Amino acid sequence: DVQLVESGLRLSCAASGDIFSTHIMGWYRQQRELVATIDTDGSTNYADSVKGRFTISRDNAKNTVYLQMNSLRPEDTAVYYCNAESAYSDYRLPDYWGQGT
Amino acid sequence: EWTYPRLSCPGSTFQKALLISPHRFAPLIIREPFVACGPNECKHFALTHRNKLRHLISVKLGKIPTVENSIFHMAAWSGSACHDGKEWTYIGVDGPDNNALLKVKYGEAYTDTYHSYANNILRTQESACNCIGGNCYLMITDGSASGVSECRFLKIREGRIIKEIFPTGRVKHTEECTCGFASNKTIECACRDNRYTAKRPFVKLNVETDTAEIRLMCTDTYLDTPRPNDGSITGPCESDGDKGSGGIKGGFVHQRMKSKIGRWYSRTMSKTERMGMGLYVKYGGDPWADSDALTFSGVMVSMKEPGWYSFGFEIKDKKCDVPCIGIEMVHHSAATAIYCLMGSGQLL
Amino acid sequence: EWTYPRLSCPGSTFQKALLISPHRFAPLIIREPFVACGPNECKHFALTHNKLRHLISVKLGKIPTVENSIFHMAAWSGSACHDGKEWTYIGVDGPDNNALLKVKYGEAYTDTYHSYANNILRTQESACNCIGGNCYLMITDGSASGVSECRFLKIREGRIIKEIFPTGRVKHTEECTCGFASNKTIECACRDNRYTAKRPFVKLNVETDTAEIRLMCTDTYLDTPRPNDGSITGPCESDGDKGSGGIKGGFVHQRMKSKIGRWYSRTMSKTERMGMGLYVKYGGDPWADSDALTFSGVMVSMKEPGWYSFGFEIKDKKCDVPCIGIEMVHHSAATAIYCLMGSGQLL
Amino acid sequence: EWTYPRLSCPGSTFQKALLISPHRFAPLIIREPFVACGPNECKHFALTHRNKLRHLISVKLGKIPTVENSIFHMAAWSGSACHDGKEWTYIGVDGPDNNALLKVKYGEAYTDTYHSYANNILRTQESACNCIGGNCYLMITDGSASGVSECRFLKIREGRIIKEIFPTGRVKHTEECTCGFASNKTIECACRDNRYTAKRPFVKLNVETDTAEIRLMCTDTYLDTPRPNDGSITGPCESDGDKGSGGIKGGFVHQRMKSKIGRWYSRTMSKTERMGMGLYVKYGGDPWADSDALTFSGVMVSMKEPGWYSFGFEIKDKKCDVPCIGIEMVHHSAATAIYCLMGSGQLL
Amino acid sequence: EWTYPRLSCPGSTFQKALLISPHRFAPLIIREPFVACGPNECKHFALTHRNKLRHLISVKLGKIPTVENSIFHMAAWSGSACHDGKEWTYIGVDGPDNNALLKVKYGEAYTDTYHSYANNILRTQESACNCIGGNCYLMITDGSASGVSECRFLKIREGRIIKEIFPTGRVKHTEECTCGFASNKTIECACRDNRYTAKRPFVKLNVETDTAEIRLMCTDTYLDTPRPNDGSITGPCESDGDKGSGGIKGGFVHQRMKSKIGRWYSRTMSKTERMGMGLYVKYGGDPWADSDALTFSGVMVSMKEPGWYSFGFEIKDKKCDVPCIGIEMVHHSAATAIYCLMGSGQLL
Ligand SMILES: *[C@@H]1O[C@H](CO)[C@@H](O)[C@H](O)[C@H]1NC(C)=O
Ligand SMILES: *[C@@H]1O[C@H](CO)[C@@H](O)[C@H](O)[C@H]1NC(C)=O
Ligand SMILES: *[C@@H]1O[C@H](CO)[C@@H](O)[C@H](O)[C@H]1NC(C)=O
Ligand SMILES: *[C@@H]1O[C@H](CO)[C@@H](O)[C@H](O)[C@H]1NC(C)=O
Repeated sequence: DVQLVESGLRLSCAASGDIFSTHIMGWYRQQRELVATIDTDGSTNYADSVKGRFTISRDNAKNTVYLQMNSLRPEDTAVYYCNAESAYSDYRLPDYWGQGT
Repeated sequence: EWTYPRLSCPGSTFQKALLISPHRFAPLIIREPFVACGPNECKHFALTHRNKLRHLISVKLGKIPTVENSIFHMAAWSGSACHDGKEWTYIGVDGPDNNALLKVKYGEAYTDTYHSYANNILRTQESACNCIGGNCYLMITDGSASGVSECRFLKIREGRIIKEIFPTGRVKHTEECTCGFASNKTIECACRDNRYTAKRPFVKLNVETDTAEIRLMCTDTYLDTPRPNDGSITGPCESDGDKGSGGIKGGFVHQRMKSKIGRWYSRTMSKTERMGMGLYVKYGGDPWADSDALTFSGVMVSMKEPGWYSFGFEIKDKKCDVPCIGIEMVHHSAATAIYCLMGSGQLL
Repeated sequence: EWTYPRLSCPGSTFQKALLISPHRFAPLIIREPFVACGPNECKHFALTHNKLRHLISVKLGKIPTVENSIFHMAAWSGSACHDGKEWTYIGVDGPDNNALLKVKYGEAYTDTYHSYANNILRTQESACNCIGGNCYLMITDGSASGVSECRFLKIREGRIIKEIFPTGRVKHTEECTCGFASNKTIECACRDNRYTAKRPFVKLNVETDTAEIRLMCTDTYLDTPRPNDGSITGPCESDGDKGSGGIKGGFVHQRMKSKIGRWYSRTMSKTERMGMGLYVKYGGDPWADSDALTFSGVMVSMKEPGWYSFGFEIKDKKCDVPCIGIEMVHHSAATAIYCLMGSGQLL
Repeated sequence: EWTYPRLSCPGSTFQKALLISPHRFAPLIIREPFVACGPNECKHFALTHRNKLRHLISVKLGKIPTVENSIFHMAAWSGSACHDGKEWTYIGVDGPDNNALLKVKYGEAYTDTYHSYANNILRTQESACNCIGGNCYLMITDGSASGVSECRFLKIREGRIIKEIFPTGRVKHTEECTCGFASNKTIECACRDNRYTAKRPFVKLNVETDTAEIRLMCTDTYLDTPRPNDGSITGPCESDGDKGSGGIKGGFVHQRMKSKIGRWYSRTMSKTERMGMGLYVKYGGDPWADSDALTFSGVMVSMKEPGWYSFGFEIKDKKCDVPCIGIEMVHHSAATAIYCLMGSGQLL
Repeated sequence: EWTYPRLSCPGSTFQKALLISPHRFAPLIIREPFVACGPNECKHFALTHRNKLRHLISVKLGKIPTVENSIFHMAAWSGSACHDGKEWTYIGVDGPDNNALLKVKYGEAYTDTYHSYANNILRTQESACNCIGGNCYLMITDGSASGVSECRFLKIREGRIIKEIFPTGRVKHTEECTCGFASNKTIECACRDNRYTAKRPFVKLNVETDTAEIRLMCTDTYLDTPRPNDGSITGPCESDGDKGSGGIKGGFVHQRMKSKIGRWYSRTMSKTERMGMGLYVKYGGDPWADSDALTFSGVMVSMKEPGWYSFGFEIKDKKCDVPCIGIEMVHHSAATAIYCLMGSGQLL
């Protein structure tokens, strides 16, 4: 099947299969609140509290997206989850939850 | 006084003709709109608000689907309607997800139902139907999105199922597709592959022999969405290539001349998301063998507006037919924009 | 170009076909809805809301708005069907003990009939069955808790011709649901409020104009409320215990070349009106057979209320489809309509 | 295929049939409602809001006159409509008060106009018209309410005025006349007097000779409102008596049998104010010579509701005709309660 | 069963017949209304809300154009419609301003388009069309409002453009021409000049030869608005005169008798602003050579209401035709006041 694994300072959210071009990726930290999202067209959305501090970079060739921190704050200490929600109801695949770091 | 194919009215290029936008003006919530035209009138079919509120409605084309103008037909989530020559025919499916049930509404009285075979999800074209010589032809599939969803053809006459057609060849995925009479002897379709291939499985139907063959289109313009770069899949035509996950229904309509058949297509301008439509054409040739690119023939919808599910259909004239193509736009109530072949020159 | 009985279109089991739910969306307040289908259209009749109630009619498939409804008459008991060329209507109004029945034929009002027991006047609250220009209905008059004798009427071209007096156990009969069992016989399915917890069975012979009323000998007591099944000993006409109360019951035929089947419905709950479910029997004599009904599906689950049900037929070009409907309330009425299609199992 | 009189369907006594109450359920503001029935349908005519805005509308009988269900016809303050045999005919009067103007709508194209003669006030029946053999007969008066208002009979064929009739006899006041076909030989009417007499002046029209004679009713039952006590006017039939001020239009309809003519009347139950309706009948006889009392035959409206302008009309059956009488109820939008002859017995 | 010219029904003077005022009462926003009458019905056309939002609608004449009653026909900004004898024809223009295109809607199927030639603005009558023998005649122009806008005629049959006509003479500015069948052999028009002349350029069409000639209306009455004082332009009759800037559409309708032709004009009462209507008549004579004043024949609209674009048309009777003239009144939704010819006497 297809699963998401997190190994991240540099983050790597590696996935199997071909879900990297049809599902919307997000980062959630731990209440449950938005951190960072990317789309499959290059458009980048971020939460209001994290403007100008997050940089997201993908890799369509080998199916792993990257995240980098700059000027880490003590308030950022949390467990980060990379997910693969589908934005379209016409696509019949569900969201997959990674183990996180 | 039945329905038969004829020659298409003269013309060179599509021109904007109409739009129905209930969002601007008690409008309903409609999705997957499709239109079939009889000898005298056209109805704008749709599905209102899966759940038990999913009904099949119909308003005359040109009229916004209000509460008092819309006549309900059936409780279904996947509709189809056309005209065998004398009165209207309808198809719809509902029930539990794994044990769905097809329905037929002919004239005014319900006639027949058909059950599922692969026992996962049973569904139909979600578009119009094509009926020739009193034998109306539909397509249904059963299976999984991420697995195998084999498709079947249905032959219904006077609201009664007669024969089923089993396609031969690469049949591992087919769903959600418009069709049109290429000729009297051969009837085509253009379908969607969700998981394996980022191309359109091309189906050939012969009404005389009742056989189906499914082959993938060999042209470089991969009409599905999402897609890779055009001409990036090497090897033979049947190579699935990469980024074959996902899919969407695409418009497709014929252009019947005296001694030549032209084909119109469409797709999304964007490579990945569904923002904007565009029209791309090819004249003649073998779809299963020709890898030449489609000739660009206009900008259908600008990139600032969303281009969702599209359909292909025909409006009956007195002495000929007009090939018209339409597009649904969403915002979750839907509008429609309907373009027809008209005049000559250049598309605006 | 008139109406005659024919054979039923092939089909093994009913399937859900449609529902009209005006509560979800200026809808009226409707009650006791029934549908009679002509050669080309089906009309969804109803009673709108004490000397104000009107009979309306919207085309089946549509929802009864104020603009979409045509008023017909001022009554609180509805009846309509197609004699062959145009529509016929029946309604009852007036003071309760001195009520009046009235007919609307074509567009001009024709005739009236008075009370005889002078207590309560009412009709089927359902459709009518009309053969060869002679349309046949029911009138009952009397007390709910006493004796309410019933009559059959013969109306042709809007004019009352002949009356029928049934023979036998006639001490209570009302709200009868009927259909063309055959060319020579029309049956009905009725309700007893006070005496019996079963459905009295009426046989009408159109040729001789004679009626007989007997009780159902089968163990499935279709009325609501009902006792336990098979708890009544002795002959078929033994009323047994808990005969008080009653409800209208669905009933529709199934005409084949050499065999007649019968479809019934009843409440799933033993006591209160909550949930419907089809029950079927193939052939036999209802007046003599005490074998159990064949359970053949669940119409409405126990989480929705099953009120008045009716039975009717939609006219196809070459045959007929036996369809059965149910009214569900909340006090606006939503109607769910099931027809017979295909084979397999009822979902 | 024209409109000819026939014999009335059998029946003994009137029974309630219908009521249209737009006030309960955007319904318009309508006054002076009347109905005329063609071969296949009945239209509930009415007048919406002697200003320069009043229009003539029409909804199918049985329907609540909404803003969408109502077709406009014209701009008048006094309407009349009937069926000459093939299509509808309408009459209305508009303009300034003193220099008013009548005008006709036939089919869809307006045809003709006629001017005033007494140059004070021009008006018509404010009710239906009668047409026999393609020659439709109307009644129009001109003059003063408190003075002399002489009346004329208008003979219109195919939307064009053919001939005018000048009545002979006591014609010093005649208006708001309700009429029906007594027989093929003679058409009658029933009128209202405002100032002179507390009775109804009876008019006899002959279609063959085109002659009109107007006399007063000799019966003891004074049908007008306000009225004195019955049988309080001594002397001959033409004695106007006292309390002749005021008036109101009264219902009136014929009853055609093989060898006998019966007459239904109506009047207000109260002696002074417009409140309460009853029905009073007489079988045969000469109204110009008989002083016999009217036979009481029931209560139309109870004592707790107001009974305003009333009218009489006929609904077309396939083989006969049904004489019906309606009443308008006010509160300031109007309802309409419609009673028809129906069965036998006694009136509830 | 086609459309042919006939003789006009008898009559002397125009009389008020109807008005549709949605402002009193969900009515749409309607502008530039016109009506064309078929054999049995007439529709009140309009243009709802010069961008892509504008659509063409049509409701039956007499009905207030609600959301439920309106039938959307096309997406244009300049409408034209009439009846060739069997079914309806429509015309509209859309696109970019500098590169617009004409469209035709025949029956239910789209047929043809016509492009631009002067590449500035494309537009049509904004009024009805005149069709004889299935050959329907229209007018479009292309050019500048303040410069040269040359006009042309169209000859469309069964929905297809057949022949084009190039007028001869002073053609330097001509648009918004209201046309009527003067005779079987000749069709006239009445136009508007925006920049040069304060008169109406007169067009003559010959159906037999397809030749068009444009000359100025030679009378002293300056029908346009704004206008100078009457009879203030000297010299030869083609003299432009002063205050030729500005323009407005003018009503114009014929009156066909057995051996004589009369003309009805309309113009604004105010010399400068568009406020108030009248009616001015002339019997016979040559418009290209007669400088005689128009005969005043009534006041159409009083000086308290605004008079915007008017139009002229004909309602079809069974045996003749009635020449009716209509006015548009605004406040920004429009009404429509419709006047027909009826009876004799004098216009109130
Ligand atoms: C197909 O058959 C019909 C017979 O009705 C004929 O009219 C038509 O020309 C044939 N060919 C095509 C391309 O439709
Ligand atoms: C009843 O009579 C009709 C005659 O019109 C016939 O067609 C039909 O077969 C007969 N039998 C039944 C069961 O309807
Ligand atoms: C009047 O003439 C018609 C013409 O057919 C006839 O039918 C009718 O019987 C006559 N008499 C009456 C009272 O209508
Ligand atoms: C014009 O031609 C038609 C032919 O249909 C004829 O009927 C008519 O009399 C002619 N003249 C006029 C003035 O219409």
